Amino acid sequence: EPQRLFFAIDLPAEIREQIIHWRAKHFPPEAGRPVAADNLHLTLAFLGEVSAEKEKALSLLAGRIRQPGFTLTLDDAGQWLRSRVVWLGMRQPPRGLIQLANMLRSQAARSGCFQSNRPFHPHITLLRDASEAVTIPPPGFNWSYAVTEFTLYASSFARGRTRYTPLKRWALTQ
Ligand SMILES: Nc1ncnc2c1ncn2[C@@H]1O[C@H](CO)[C@@H](OP(=O)(O)O)[C@H]1O
Repeated sequence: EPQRLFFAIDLPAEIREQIIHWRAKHFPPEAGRPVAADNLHLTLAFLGEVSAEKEKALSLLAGRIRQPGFTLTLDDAGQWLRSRVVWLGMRQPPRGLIQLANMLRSQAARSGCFQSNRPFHPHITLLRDASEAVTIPPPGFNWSYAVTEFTLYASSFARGRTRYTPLKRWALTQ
């Protein structure tokens, strides 16, 4: 059956907990719709609706990826008014993050995946449906962790929440 899929990098439990606390402190409920703590992630490549045959092809392509791990330090926060999101990010993302995304984006495009032809802006979405031009505080201190793997996720909606289901993970070769 066709599953809406995407590749993502996840955050350690402690940092996610620090983020939702920082968010609740600086952003009122009317600033946007809050992303659940377990849904905090950094999307590497969106694939759109993809079937089992093509999912299997894309997984194989992901398995041939050979790339060392890298460190993410979240020193940047902002707001995209047109896309209507409040985001967390990195001013100077490591080349590894850029390399990994580009490797995965070019693999989906050569498999026949829906294309946006938009630049890759590594970010972690905190608020959705943000309309008003609120004010963005700097992120918390020392939101920095080592990236050890990336995951292929399935997107679904179950009883009033958005749910991401992990399917497969690939480690980065250190
Ligand atoms: N049709 C589409 N085209 C481009 N990007 C899309 C999309 N549908 C969803 N997205 C985006 O891919 C991520 C899915 O976890 C989300 O990004 P973020 O979670 O905000 O980083 C969607 O906004």
